[PDB]
Amino acid sequence: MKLHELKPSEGSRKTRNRVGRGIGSGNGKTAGKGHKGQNARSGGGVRPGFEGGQMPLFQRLPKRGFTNINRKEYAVVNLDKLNGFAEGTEVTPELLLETGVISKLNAGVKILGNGKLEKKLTVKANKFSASAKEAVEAAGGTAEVI
Amino acid sequence: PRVKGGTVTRKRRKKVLKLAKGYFGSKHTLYKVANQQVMKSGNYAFRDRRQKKRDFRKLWITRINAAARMNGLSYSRLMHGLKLSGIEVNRKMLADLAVNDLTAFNQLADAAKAQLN
Amino acid sequence: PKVALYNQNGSTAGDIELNASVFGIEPNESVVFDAILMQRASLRQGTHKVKNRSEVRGGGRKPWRQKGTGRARQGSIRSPQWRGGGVVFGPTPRSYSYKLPKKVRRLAIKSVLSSKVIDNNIIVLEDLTLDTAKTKEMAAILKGLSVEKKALIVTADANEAVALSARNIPGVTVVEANGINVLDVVNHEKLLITKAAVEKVEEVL
RNA sequence: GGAACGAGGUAGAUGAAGAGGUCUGGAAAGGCCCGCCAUAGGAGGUAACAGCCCUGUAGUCAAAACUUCGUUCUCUCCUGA
RNA sequence: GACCGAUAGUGAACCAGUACCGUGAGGGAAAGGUGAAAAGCACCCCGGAAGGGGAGUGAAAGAGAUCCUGAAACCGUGUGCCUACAAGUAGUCAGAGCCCGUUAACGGGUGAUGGCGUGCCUUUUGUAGAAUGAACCGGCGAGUUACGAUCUCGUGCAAGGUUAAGCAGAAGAUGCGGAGCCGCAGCGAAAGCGAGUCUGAAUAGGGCGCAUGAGUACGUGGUCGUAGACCCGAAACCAGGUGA
RNA sequence: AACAGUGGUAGGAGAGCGUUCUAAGGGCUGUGAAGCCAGACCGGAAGGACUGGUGGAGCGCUUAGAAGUGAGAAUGCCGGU
Repeated sequence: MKLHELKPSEGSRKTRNRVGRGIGSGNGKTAGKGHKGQNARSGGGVRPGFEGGQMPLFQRLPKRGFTNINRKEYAVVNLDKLNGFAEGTEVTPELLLETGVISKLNAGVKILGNGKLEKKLTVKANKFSASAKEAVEAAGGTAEVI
Repeated sequence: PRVKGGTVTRKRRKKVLKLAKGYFGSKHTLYKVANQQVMKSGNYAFRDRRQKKRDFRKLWITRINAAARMNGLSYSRLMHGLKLSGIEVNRKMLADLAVNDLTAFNQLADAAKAQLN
Repeated sequence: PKVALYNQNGSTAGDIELNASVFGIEPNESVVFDAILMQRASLRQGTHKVKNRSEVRGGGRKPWRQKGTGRARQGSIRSPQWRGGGVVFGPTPRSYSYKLPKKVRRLAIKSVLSSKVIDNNIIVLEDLTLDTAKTKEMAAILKGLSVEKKALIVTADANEAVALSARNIPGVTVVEANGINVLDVVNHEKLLITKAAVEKVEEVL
C-alpha cells in the first residue's frame, strides 16, 4: 500500500458510543439508564446472585458426591485417527506423542474403537487391554497391552 | 492530549444573536432570552403559514357576497346557480378580481340567474 | 521472478530469478493494514499522568457547615468542580503494544516485498564495495542509478563504509538483512538490495 | 601492608564549505537564477524560515592535584590417604 | 515523550510555605508579554501639579510604563423611521407611508392598523403555575482505565490452534524458546466402563451422549463482575496530638 | 418504473457534522499567518464559504490513527459588571 491511500477491511471497525452529549442522539440526559433501576442508582445496585430475598435455587438443591484423589485420566485415541500410519509400522506412545495425534500423555494411552480400520500394525498402549474389548478384535490382535 | 475549544462556543452563540435583531430591550442582547424567543418564533411561523391560507378565503367570500348582493342575490344562491349552470370552474380569487373590475362580473350573475329558474 | 542485474555503476547485463514463493505471491492488503497499525503503535512511550482528587495537595476539612447559611453544600475545596480541584478520569500511564500470530507476520512481510516487485521498485546489485567513507561517493553512486526520493539499502555483511556514508544524506537508510520490517519497506519507495542479502532473505522465510 | 601498568570521574583543546547575483521590504534566514561541504543537515541564537554568519555538532586529543575500578609483582598463611 | 501551556502544569513560571487567619497544633492565596535596539518624548504652549495640544525618535506613539492581540455583560455622544385616547409572555402572519441602494436577488431599514398567541428546565396520573432552580456576561465542570467472563463482526489457521518467563536486538519491528492452555468422547458420587453408560433380577426410562463434526490466536464493538468505578452531597466511628 | 408509507416520551437500531494531537503527501503566508469585527452567499440539519476592515506571524488539504471530544440550568467554583 501507500501510507496515504490506507483503507481497512470492510466491517472490521466500529466507532465508539459516547453517551450523554446532547438530546438529538438518544442517550441524551439520563444516559440510557431511565429513572434508575437501583443499579443505575449511585452505588452499584444488587449482588448478582441476589434475588431480592428468597431461598436461592443454588442454596436449596442439595450438594452430593465426593472427589477422589487417585483419579486417572487417559489419552483417548479412536480407531479412525489411527488409520494414517500405513501398513506394517510400530505404534508406541512416544511415536504418537511427537506427531500431534495426542497433545499430552497424562497417565497412559487408551485406544477405543469408534471408527473404521484398515492395514495391519502393532499397537503398544497402556489402556488396560489396548482397547475397550471392541477394538482388540478390530486390531486383529497384535495388541501389546504394555 | 487536552482540548481547549472556545471559538466554537463563540460562533454558535453569535449566530443566534444575529438572528434576533430588532427585538425589544434585552431580548436582542442576551443569549439566554434570545434563544427562547427564536424557538417560539419558529413555532409561530409554522402555525401562521397554515393560517394565512385559512384567512384569505374568508376575505374572498365577503367581497363576492357584497358584489352579488348589489345584483339582487345572495352568495349561497349565486354559488349554487354557477355550479348548476355550465359548470363554471372559476374559483373565488379570480371572481374577486372580476368584482373589483366589474361589468364582467354581472354577466356571470345573469348566467346564474338564467339557470336558477 | 527475474529482475535484471546491475553493478556499482555498470549495466552488467544479467538477471536473477527470485523465489516465487517469496516474490510472487498475491498480496493481502487486509494483513498489511493491521501489520502497519501494530508496528506504528509500540513506538509510543505513554508517559502521561494527571493528579487525582485525592492526590492534590490540599484539604480534608470542609469549608463550612451544611445548614444555617444559604450556600450549596460543599466538602473538600479540591473537588472536581472547584477552581484548582482534581481531574476526574483523565490520562493515566499504560502500555499500548500487542502481538500477532507468527504466520500473519510471515504473510505480511512476504506480501509487502512481493508487491514491491510489481511496480519495478526493486534494484538488485552485486558486491557493493566502498574504498573510503566519503559522502561524495555515495551520492555519485545514487545519482548513477537514477535514485531521487528515499531509498532503503539492504546488505548482509554489516558494512561499516556503507553505514558511515549515506548516514548524513537526508533520505537514505541502511539496514542489515535481518532488520527488514514492514514500515521502512513501505516508506522508502525504491529498495536497493544485494544478491548476498537476497539469499539470506529468501532462505529465512 | 607496599610497587608498577591500563581504563574512567572532577576544568578544557582542535574542528569543512556562499558577503554568490537579483526582487520586495524597517530589517533576508524568504522568492527567482547559480555554487560548494559532509564520519559534521543534533540543537540554540542573529532586526523574518540558515548544513556553508556566531556558539557549536561528527571525529580526534587532553591533568599538577585528589579520587573509582582492573591486572601483575611483592607480601603473608603447612599437609592429604 | 500521538504530556501541560499561565482558571492548565507542582500549593508556588513573579523575593511562596511568602502575604493573611489562629493562643496553639494548624490552614493557606492573588500576581507572565513596550520595542530589533531606550533610540524611554530636547524645545514651545495651557495648567499649582496631574493631565494634555504641537514639535521630534521609530517600520508603527491608536507602542508612551500592568506599554502584543484585544470579545461580552456595562456606560456614553450623533443621527434615518416611529411615539403623549392607550390594556400588551413582547413575537408571528397581513399591510400603507417614508428613507436607502445589495455576495441583484419575486432587494435593505422603520413600521399607523387587523388576526392568532398563558417563558425555559426538573418532577409527576396531572403544571401558565400561587410546586423546585437560575441578577447578567465570560472561563472551568460528569460513563474512564486495568484484570477476568460472554456474544456479534473481520482476519489467520484449522481436527489443531496458540507459546509464557527469558536471551539477543535503537525503551522498536523480528528471531528462538514447546514448559503450559483450550479443543477432538461421554456417563456415573466413585471404583470403572466406552458410543456407550447410570439406576435396575431384569426393561422401561434418564438433566444423559452419539447417531446429526468446528475449534483456536489476535483485533474493533455491545453487556456483566472486582477495584472510589458517573459527578457532587450527611449525622456518626476509631487512632495520634494541641489547648485553663 | 409501479404500488405503499413518513406524530412520538422511556428505550433499541442506522447514517453523519465539528474540535485537539499523530502518520502519509501537498501547499499557503510579511506584496500579510492565526485571532477579532461586519455584510444583501451556500447546504435537509448538525454546518460551510466569499468580500471588506483590524492584526503583525503563522496556518490549512487528502487518507488513515489516538482522545482530558461539543455546555443554559448542579441554592455549581473563579473573575468582571
